[PDB]
Amino acid sequence: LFDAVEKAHPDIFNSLLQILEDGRLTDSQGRVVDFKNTVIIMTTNLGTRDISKGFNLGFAAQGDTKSNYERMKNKVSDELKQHFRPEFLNRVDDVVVFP
Amino acid sequence: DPYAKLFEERVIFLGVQIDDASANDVMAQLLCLESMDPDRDISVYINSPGGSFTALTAIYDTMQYVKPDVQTVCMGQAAAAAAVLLAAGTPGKRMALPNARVLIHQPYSETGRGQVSDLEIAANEILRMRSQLEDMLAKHSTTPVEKIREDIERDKILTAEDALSYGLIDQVISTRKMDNSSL
Amino acid sequence: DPYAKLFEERVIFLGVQIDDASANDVMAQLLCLESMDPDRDISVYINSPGGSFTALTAIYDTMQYVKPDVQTVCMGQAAAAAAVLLAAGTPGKRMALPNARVLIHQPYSETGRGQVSDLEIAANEILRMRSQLEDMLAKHSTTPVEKIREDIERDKILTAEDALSYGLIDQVISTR
Amino acid sequence: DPYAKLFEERVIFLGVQIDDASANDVMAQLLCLESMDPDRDISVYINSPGGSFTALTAIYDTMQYVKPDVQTVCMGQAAAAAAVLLAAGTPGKRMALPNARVLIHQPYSETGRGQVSDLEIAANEILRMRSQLEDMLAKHSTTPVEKIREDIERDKILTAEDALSYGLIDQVISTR
Amino acid sequence: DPYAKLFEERVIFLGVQIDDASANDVMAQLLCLESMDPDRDISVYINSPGGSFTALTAIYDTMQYVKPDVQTVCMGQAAAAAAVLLAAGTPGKRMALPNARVLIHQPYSETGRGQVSDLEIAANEILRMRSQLEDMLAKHSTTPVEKIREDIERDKILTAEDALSYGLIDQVISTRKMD
Amino acid sequence: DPYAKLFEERVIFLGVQIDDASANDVMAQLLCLESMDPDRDISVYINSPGGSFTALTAIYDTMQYVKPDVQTVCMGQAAAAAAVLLAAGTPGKRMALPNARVLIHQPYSETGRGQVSDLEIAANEILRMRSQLEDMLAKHSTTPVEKIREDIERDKILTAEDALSYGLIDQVISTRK
Amino acid sequence: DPYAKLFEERVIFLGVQIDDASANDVMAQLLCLESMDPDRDISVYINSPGGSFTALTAIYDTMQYVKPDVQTVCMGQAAAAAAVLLAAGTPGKRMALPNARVLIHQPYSETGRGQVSDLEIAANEILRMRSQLEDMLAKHSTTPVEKIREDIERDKILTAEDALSYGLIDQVISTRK
Amino acid sequence: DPYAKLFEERVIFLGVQIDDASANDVMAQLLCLESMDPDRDISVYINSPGGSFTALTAIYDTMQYVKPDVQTVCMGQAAAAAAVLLAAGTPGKRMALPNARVLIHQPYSETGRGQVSDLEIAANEILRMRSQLEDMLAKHSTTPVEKIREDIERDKILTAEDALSYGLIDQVISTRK
Repeated sequence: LFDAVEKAHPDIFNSLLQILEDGRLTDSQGRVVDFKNTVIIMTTNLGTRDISKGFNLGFAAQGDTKSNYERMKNKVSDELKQHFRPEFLNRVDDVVVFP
Repeated sequence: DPYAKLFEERVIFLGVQIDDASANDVMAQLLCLESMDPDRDISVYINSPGGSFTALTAIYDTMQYVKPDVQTVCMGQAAAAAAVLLAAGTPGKRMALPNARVLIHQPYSETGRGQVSDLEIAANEILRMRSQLEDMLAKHSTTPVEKIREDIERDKILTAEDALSYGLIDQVISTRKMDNSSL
Repeated sequence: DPYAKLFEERVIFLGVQIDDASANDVMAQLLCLESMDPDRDISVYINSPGGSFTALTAIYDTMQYVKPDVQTVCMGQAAAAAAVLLAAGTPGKRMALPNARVLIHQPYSETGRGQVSDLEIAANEILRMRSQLEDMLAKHSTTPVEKIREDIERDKILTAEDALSYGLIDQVISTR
Repeated sequence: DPYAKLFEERVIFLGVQIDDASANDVMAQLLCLESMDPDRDISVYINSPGGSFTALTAIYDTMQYVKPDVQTVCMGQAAAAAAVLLAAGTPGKRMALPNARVLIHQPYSETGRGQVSDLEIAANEILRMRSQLEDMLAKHSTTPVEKIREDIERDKILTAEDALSYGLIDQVISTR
Repeated sequence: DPYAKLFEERVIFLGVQIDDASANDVMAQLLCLESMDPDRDISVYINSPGGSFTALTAIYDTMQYVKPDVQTVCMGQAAAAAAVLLAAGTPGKRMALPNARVLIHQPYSETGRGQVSDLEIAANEILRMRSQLEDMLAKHSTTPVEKIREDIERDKILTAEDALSYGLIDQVISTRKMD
Repeated sequence: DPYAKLFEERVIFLGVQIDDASANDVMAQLLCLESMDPDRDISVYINSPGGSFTALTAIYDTMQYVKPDVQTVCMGQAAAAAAVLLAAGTPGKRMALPNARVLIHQPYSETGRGQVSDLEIAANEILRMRSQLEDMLAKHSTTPVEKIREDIERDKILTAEDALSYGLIDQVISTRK
Repeated sequence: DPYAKLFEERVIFLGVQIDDASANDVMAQLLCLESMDPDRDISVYINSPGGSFTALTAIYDTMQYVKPDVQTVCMGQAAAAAAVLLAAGTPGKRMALPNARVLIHQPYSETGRGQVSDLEIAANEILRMRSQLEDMLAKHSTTPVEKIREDIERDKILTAEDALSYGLIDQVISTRK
Repeated sequence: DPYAKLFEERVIFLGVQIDDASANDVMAQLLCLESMDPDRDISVYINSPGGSFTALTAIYDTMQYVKPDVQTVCMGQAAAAAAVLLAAGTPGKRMALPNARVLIHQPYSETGRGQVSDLEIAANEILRMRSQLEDMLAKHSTTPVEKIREDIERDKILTAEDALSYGLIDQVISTRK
């Protein structure tokens, strides 16, 4: 488990690429450690800054009939794509949003 | 600076008459906003008493060209060329305040002294410009072109609901409404 | 500068005649203040000698649109167009200084030379704006519309107590 | 700039003519000064040759509204409305430099061309303004209202000692 | 500030009258853009009503001198010298908005009072200027110079597709979504 | 900005004609400098022609009102109200450059159109202003009052040595060497 | 801004008429560039329509005084004084764009009303100024002085190749390929 | 900006008409430079066409008062009062460019409406000012005062070599080898 991944420098996860796609990691002594039988979880709070909001800034007519879950989904997706490089998000199997 | 914050919330605010400088600023802002995020909408607020035709054409083409949808809001008035810009927004996303008025009329022009050939060329140009204005108003509305022909002969003033019935706008703002709020 | 301090306290200050630029600034400020906090009230201070009409309508619509309550304080004077704004505050929160006046009268315009049809259209437009103005004044006041029509025929100047009795003012403040 | 540091001290300076902009600046400064500290006094230096009446009323009301005592010091001159502002300070604090003058006279104004009814309304308004000025000068001084009425009929120039005997100021300072 | 931001991706507005200050600013920007990277294109956007001729020639020479390709886009109107500047872009990279217009006409001139010799010298200079304009327009288009001479006698106004068939531009762009 | 440094040390520089705005600026600068230190010496440099009398009185009272001493330096010229400002410095440290000149004359006024009573009141005000200017010049000089009456009738031009003999200045400074 | 970037590369624009302020800015820039580096070339770009004679003199003298070589480039036009400035570059380093023009003519002047002696003095000064200008033109070109005297009687307009054949410039630059 | 860099190198640059504001700026800059370093020289560059006489006297007194030596450099032109500033530098440190020019002539004045007496005092003052200017020119040059009086009757124009022979400057700049 990697807890609060957004709190770290956006380069540590560069070391997870070989973990996610190849399932291995080599330490500084040259030994290859096998990651093929583990479960990787990464927790984050990205894209959850507008939950305590009722409207946007400008003029509006109807009021965004979509529920909070869909807005959270879209914001999370956008923030994840903005914060992580595409090759890293291409290796993550599942992205789950918590309502 | 409130205008800055309006800009980070993807609002381009048009509060002055339509000339070359205003057209350049609005078009540059549109290009920047499209480059930042080619999927989120861009809001244009109109409070201008018309302006020149070439700047109107440039702004109209830039609005039609950019990938994101454009939401036009009429605040105050849209007198001569601003009516076309208000009607040039994304269909279903053009709206006006309750106590707002939209004006339409044929273009007014004047030329300096010259020989008859120059005046004839200028008159042909002005006729072409008026025909292009008629086509722009006919495409982005509901009424047929002949009704536009007869309407824009003199000044035509429309209220918010009158403009909505005319087809230039789609909705009339009433008051602030909150979001769905359902978890 | 003091104006920044007042704006940080959700106070929008209007001390110049109402034209397109001032109306745009006021609308932008109101939208920003509503977005910042949709619960606290917004204060508008009126010290202007009137102005145009389309800017009046834009400011009025923006004031009615925003969620927070708007408290309008008459200070120095509020003549002609600005008077409507003074009556456009949230009911029960319209205030005026003791030595302040409110002036109301029908619109005055000026059109250039033109054919008779154009002038007829302009006359219809100005009559429509006057009817809209009298309706707006009737909505936000206890005075019936007919007496408003009679009164705004010429210039009418009201003191703080006269405005309070007329309806455009909810209370008069003297000292903290 | 010296003005910023003088404001940081707690001194408002009013050496410019009284119009809407200057009155707005003075009211904003007074509100900010009261907000920062509601106990210490505010010093106002007056060197202005009068101005508009509405701005005078606005500044006077703002001065009377604030909790902190307002000490008004006259240097150079204080004419027309500036005299009212100088005499409008809290009692016991109004003071003036040795060879300064205070000039008082009835309001002067003009109106554009119009029908007789509009002129009558304007004349009634100007008479009301002069009466209000009379009451403001009367309650904030010692001489009875009748003598002031007979006195501001023409221009009246008072030296520091003349003003002190008149009751507009309280004590003449040579050096602090 | 939008203008600096477009300048970051090598985009230049020419949206004011063509005079000495505007020409100097344009060539300074062009030289800076060439120095930053000599093999990436430079975009020039034209929304001007015209201007002087010396500034026109200076801008044209600066455009021709720089190594990278110059892509000219007509947005609103491009009249007189602006038409030449629009036609002076790299071939195949000259564009115009759908409702844009291009106006071409012979140079206009006015001189103060003077003796006949000075007037004759000035008239010869003006005729040379017109001949240079004709050559510049003939070089960067697919029209014979005789038709250029006949056309620029009076104000010739062309729309987007008329300019495309006339040879001044290479493409008319409608929308981004339609490529 | 040299003026920034000059004000930073102690120096107030007065090189423009005396009107309401300039007088307000000078008053604000004097009050600020007094706020910095109520025991140092402030320097005022005069290179200006005359100006409005009310501003003259305001600046005179402002200099006479603070504790810190005021050192007046004349340079180029100091005419009309500027001459009074020069003579209003604290005794012993009012000085002028060698080629400077001081011009003194009675006030010049122009009232607007009005009825006879208004003109009479304005004339009384102008006369008392002239008497007050006379008293100010007599107080800060070694010359008797009647000689000043005779002198200020028309334009009176004094050199540095002539001003020193008149009593308006205490020292004529030549060089730092 | 681009202008600062070109200044960092030792490039100076002269795109307005030659007056006191323009000459002062140009010579200040030249002195600063010399002090920054005394053996790197300084580039001067000329797009001016002319100007005053004294400012031309000051700029020309400052150009001739500085140690580094100065390379002049005529871009749009160079009329009257600008032509002299263009010809005053370091020999072999004077350039012009292909579609550029250079205009040369004798000085023009006007004098206010005055007595005959003053007008005679002014006429002598104007003749001296013209002689100095034609001497400057003859020194920096491959043309005999009498030919210049005959040519500058009226306005003379030269293309880039004409200026090259006249000796005012050295190369015409077409493209960087 | 180049002007700030020049000021950092103790160069005061004067290329504007001599009036009250320009004189005040020059005086403030001189005082600041003298305060920063009372030993190094200060350079004054002159490109002005003249101006008022009061500002002339103020600047001359200040530039004589400061303890550092002042080096005057003429360029382009130095007319009327400016010429005095060119001749008022410390001896052996006054120089001009090869093609610069100098104007010398008696002061020109204009008086408005006035009674005969006031005009009499005004004419006396103007004559005194002209005599003072003559004495200032005589003191700082190598020419007897009678010759200067005869010369400044009308406009006199001096080239760099003529100024060198006249005594207004000490040497003529040629180039930096």
